[PDB]
Amino acid sequence: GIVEQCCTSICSLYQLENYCN
Amino acid sequence: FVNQHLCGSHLVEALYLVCGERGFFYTPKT
Repeated sequence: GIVEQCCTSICSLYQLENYCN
Repeated sequence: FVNQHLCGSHLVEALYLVCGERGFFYTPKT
């Protein structure tokens, strides 16, 4: 989930936008 | 701001700025 993708590895806009409504 | 390790409030704030009026969901336990 978001922690694995953005906290323990380097985040990206692409992945952040997967969590927008 | 996006292209780094983002944890806790730092991640919430990034989601807030990126997602804007759409809002977002923050689910740290998946």
